[PDB]
Amino acid sequence: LNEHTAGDTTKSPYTIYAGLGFAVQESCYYCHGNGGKGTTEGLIFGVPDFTSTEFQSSMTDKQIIDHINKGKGKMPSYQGKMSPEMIEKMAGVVRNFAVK
Amino acid sequence: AATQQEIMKNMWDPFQSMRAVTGLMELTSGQCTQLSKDAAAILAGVKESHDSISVDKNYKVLNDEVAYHAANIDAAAKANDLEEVQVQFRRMTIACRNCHKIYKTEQRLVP
Ligand code: HEC
Ligand code: HEC
Repeated sequence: LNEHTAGDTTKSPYTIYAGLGFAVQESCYYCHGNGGKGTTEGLIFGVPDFTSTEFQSSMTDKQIIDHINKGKGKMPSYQGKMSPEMIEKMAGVVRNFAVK
Repeated sequence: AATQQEIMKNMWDPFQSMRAVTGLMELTSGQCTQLSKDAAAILAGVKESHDSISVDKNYKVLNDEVAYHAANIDAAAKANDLEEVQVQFRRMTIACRNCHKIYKTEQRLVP
């Protein structure tokens, strides 16, 4: 993965995760907030815990990219809603919640 | 070792000091000076968090993006470029909010 380097918030994956250009119920933080552990609403849909080493070892880097693109159930699809380059930056955000 | 809330208050006071001057037309040296002092305070906040508050890698990079804009505000105050001070303050405000929304999602927080 090409990890994102800190920079201008207008180009940042965190501004997108925080809902820029999305309705609230399609913003990553609405379901995967609380530092990646999941929110009340997210948990009701069954979000995993991004901070859990157990969860992180259940997926490869490529599977993270593929599942953000395609969605699955209550997890919306994001292909066409952000660039392939932003999705890859986003896979790094997902990975980073488990890094101390 | 500072706490999270303490660091947050250490950034809040210069933040509002910064905010009060972004909508001016002015170039007062004492104001340009207060701006660079406020920017240095906010930067010290991110460096102090790194030194003492370990959470995860995203937490750290989010602080870096606050620091990115804070340093740009310092650079723009020095060049007496207040259009740029304004734009960088707006983007720094987004950087504060990104972390708030991601790590304290179910609570309303300033800015
Ligand atoms: C609630 C409406 C959600 C929003 C907004 C986002 N996600 Fe999600 N995510 C959600 C659920 C219920 C699940 C589990 C899906 C399942 O049943 O398996 C997920 C899962 C993921 C995963 C892991 C891959 C997977 O389990 O299929 C990733 C990497 C992920 N989600 C990323 C992600 C991103 C990047 C989002 C913002 C663009 C995002 N999710 C929003 C629920 C919801
Ligand atoms: C994550 C890396 C953060 C960044 C960047 C900023 N803040 Fe923050 N802040 C963060 C958290 C997790 C919390 C909740 C802490 C808690 O007490 O539960 C906060 C809170 C604040 C507060 C209010 C704290 C209080 O007095 O109760 C303020 C005033 C605040 N944050 C200000 C602030 C500003 C101005 C920032 C950008 C310059 C900023 N924070 C960035 C985490 C993070």
